Amino acid sequence: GLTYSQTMELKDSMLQLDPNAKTWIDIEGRPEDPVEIAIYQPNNGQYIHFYREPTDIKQFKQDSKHSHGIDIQDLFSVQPGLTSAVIESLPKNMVLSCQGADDIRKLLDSQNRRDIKLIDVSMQKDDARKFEDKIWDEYKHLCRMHTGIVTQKKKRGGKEEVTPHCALLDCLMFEAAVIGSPQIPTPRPVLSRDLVFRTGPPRVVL
Ligand SMILES: [Mg+2]
Ligand SMILES: [Zn+2]
Repeated sequence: GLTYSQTMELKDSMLQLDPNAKTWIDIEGRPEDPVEIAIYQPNNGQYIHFYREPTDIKQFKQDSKHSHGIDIQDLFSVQPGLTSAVIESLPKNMVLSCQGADDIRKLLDSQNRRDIKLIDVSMQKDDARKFEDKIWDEYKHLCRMHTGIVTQKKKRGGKEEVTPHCALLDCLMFEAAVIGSPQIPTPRPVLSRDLVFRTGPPRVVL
């Protein structure tokens, strides 16, 4: 998990959240084994966004080809323990919005955060992703972790390539769907990249 210094930095960083403001949450991976988590406050634009290495490789491989397109190699360097550290530091009695609440509920309960309430916006998937193209063109630079080709089943059978699901860009596009417009206040990351990622391989001297 986190060093004492990292834990202080994280807690200080999270004091930026308005504990009573509209806050989206989306995860990729099962609640027992999440890989990408995003918490996003649209009125001020702040978001918490980080990753986690999977423990179930078989399920991950499925989610990669059919949902999020993350290459497991790119998760080896991410900082462990952020999922529990972040969730434990969320303000008491916070109220979070999501598209499908069942998985989020389980994750929060697994962390003993029953005080945190959920609003399931429960849009149809077509409605929820109306502005998917627009959000990705504007904000794809905020997450470059979805490198694999993703395919899903077409409505009447067969398969097609789709845009990968990203926990962060999903929150952004869900907000856009709700307000009927892709114009949101500029999103800004709350966490430093040096907290989300471990140092990584030394630079090749060129
Ligand atoms: Mg998602
Ligand atoms: Zn992402």
